[PDB]
Amino acid sequence: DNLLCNLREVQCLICCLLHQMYIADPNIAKLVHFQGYPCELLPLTVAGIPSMHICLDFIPELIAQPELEKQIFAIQLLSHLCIQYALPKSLSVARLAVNVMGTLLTVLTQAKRYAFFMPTLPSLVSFCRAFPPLYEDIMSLLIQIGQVCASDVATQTRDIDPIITRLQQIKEKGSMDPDVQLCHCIERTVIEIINMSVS
Amino acid sequence: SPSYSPTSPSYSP
Amino acid sequence: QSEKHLEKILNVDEFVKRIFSVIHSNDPVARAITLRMLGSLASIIPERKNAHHSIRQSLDSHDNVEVEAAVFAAANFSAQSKDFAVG
Amino acid sequence: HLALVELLKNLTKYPTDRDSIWKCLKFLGSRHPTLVLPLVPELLSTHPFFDTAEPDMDDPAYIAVLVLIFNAAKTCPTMPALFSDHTFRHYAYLRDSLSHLVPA
Amino acid sequence: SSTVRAVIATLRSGEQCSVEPDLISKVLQGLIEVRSPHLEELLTAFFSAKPVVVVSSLLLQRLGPSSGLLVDWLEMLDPEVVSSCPDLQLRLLFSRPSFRPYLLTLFTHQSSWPTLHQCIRVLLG
Repeated sequence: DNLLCNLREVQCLICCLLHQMYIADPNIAKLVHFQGYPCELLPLTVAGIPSMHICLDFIPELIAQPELEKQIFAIQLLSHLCIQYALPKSLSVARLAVNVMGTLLTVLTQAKRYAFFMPTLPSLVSFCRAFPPLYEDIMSLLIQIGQVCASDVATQTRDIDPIITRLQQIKEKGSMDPDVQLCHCIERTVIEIINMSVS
Repeated sequence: SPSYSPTSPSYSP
Repeated sequence: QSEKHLEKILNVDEFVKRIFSVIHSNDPVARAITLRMLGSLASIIPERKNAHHSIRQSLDSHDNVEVEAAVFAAANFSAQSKDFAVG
Repeated sequence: HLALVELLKNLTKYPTDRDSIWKCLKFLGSRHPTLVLPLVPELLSTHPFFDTAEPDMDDPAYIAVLVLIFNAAKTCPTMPALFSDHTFRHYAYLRDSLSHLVPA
Repeated sequence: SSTVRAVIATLRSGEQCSVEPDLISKVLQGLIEVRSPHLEELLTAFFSAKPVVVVSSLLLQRLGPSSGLLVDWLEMLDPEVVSSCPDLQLRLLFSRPSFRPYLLTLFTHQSSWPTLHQCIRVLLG
């Protein structure tokens, strides 16, 4: 049941070993996070390994990597690190990541925009949760991404046409178009941001 | 340092 | 191995402070080793309240080596201090 | 707040009087509880969102602040949730060490 | 004393026989009530060659000073805490005993996760 299972104890033992190994060599932690691991492990690694706060040192270096997967993983890792550690330098790296996403909005093509912004959009909810000063930057970025992604929805004919559904209520929490999926992801992320900030 | 939390008390020599 | 010679150092405060600084380490092994240091030094720092608080806090930790070291430190400090023993 | 600032700079200028100054702050917190309550985020350096560094224990200015705060929190249970985690740990430490000053 | 010495010799030499667990429970209860010094030997010889039911029924029933030996056996002959005849073990653990917190401390840390989950399901629902 994700808490009273053998998998939880195995995860704790592995997290303890990784904590010891990262203390013994932080360069191993830097190399592993440059290689990357599945993002399902990210909350487990951030919560269970206390020496994960040193990842904020090379997240500015990791987010500058040419490969898109490295930048996606850097943003997703900083997402959990800002929740775990709300540092002033964590805020600086969060501002850097917001600027990187704003720049990659205007650098990447439409397929690359989908493949980059679908995983990294839930990171903005955690960025807003850790740093309430980031509300203006996150909301301006979300307006920009949504207005960019509505335009190529209008470019091609669509099977569901989300422009008409601009007046929709709060919905409950497969072969759809990538642009419409990205529009729904933007709407979902602003829904979670507003729900988090209201609570 | 990886061995200390960022919120841990600092050591002043 | 040098328990009889550590009663003649007389710069107790800064020595114990620079050992005690790595009770705040996130490593449970380092915390356990420091608890064993405090229990080893309990002859020359009785009624040292931050050591008592560290033993009390580490007795409730989730790491087995840290709890065992806290038990060892509590056994040493209870022998050398009655104010530690009563709580 | 002015009384606390003057007591703290007296503590800096004369560290021998720390027990008397702690008694002063115990009596000030215990008898002026509602007035200390809005002052708490100004005394404990509690950022609204940043995770604050744990203050150095056994630093006589910081115990003096905590003795004032905890004695104010004894008679007013309205806002004891303004404490952070390390302030609760320090509350346990002062209850173990300075139990004649800090109350339950 | 003579009969328990004879039974100890018989179990040491010979193999098992018609057990009749009610008779074994009655004999162990009688030896507990008379406080025989050969009780540990008799339990060792009986359980060397369903003992879970016997020990659980003995503990569920005064035991006095002999309860610790039965608790040690229940810990040792039953490999888990609630694995065989679970109704008696739930009656031992949760019911309306002085040795109960020790059995709870065992069951929290000795039993497996499916057993703990089944226990909380039957305890709540």
